[PDB]
Amino acid sequence: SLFELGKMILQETGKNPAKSYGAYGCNCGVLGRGKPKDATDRCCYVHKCCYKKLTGCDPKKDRYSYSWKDKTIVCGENNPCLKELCECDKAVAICLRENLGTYNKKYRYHLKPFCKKADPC
Amino acid sequence: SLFELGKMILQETGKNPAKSYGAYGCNCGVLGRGKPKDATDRCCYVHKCCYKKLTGCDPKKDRYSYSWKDKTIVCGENNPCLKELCECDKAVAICLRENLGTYNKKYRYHLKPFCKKADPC
Ligand SMILES: *CC(=O)c1ccc(Br)cc1
Ligand SMILES: *CC(=O)c1ccc(Br)cc1
Repeated sequence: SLFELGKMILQETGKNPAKSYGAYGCNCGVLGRGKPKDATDRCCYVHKCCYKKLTGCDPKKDRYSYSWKDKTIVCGENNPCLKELCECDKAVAICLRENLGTYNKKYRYHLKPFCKKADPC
Repeated sequence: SLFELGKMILQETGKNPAKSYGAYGCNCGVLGRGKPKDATDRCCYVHKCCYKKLTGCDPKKDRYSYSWKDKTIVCGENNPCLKELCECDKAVAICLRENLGTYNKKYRYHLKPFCKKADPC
């Protein structure tokens, strides 16, 4: 669920999720996958692809449990889809953090036209 | 679609739609709707309800035609759902613009903290 996704991003990056990622490049935010602008955008690209692997669970709103253990994201079990949904979220949060160095604000506000077809996930 | 929408919003309000509305209050932005925090938020509220009454087309992805004439959003003919969609969008753009004076960043990059809940659209 968006609420834990955002929270994980906050915990990992220390950044306001909605704002830094809400509309970022072609993949971070509303809509679907697009050709990534940079490493950050990629994270979200991979994240949406991860979201496809899911069936059963609803990523946008399905709640799941996870804890912040030693500044690490750890979700407890929730069941198949929910758990791997968390892992999707955890992955993107870490990925956004790992890529803060190339984070580029010009990609922060949003425009999609430039977002060419995305390769198969 | 959201392009038509963000764009109408930019034309009417002059503000970056994602930045100013992408996450605002309980209704401006991502997924669900809640207890309108101010006129602005309420605008997105009505808008979502407007989206929900819609049938036959997809408000997020469905493209439609409209033009900016005499600084007014004129919904192109398209089809009834697309047209309705366009009117939903035009209506929210205008409303956001109409409530720019009461717009408070406080609610921007809002995490959906203590947003009451959905009140039947
Ligand atoms: C899947 C992903 O990275 C993402 C980022 C921002 C928003 Br809003 C939704 C999804
Ligand atoms: C309905 C509405 O105003 C709105 C604004 C931004 C986003 Br993202 C979605 C919906």
